[PDB]
Amino acid sequence: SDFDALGGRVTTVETRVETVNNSLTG
Amino acid sequence: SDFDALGGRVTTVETRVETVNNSLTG
Repeated sequence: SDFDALGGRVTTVETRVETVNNSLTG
Repeated sequence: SDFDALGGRVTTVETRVETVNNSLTG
């Protein structure tokens, strides 16, 4: 249906979590 | 359908990651 953008946004937040984690642990 | 609750959980996580980033970087 239209939850394809929802699936994209989940991947976005998945990448963002790792980005924040590695930035702050650095 | 019944994934709008999933659409709310993804948004609350998408703002939770930002609040975690801001709280820890502070």
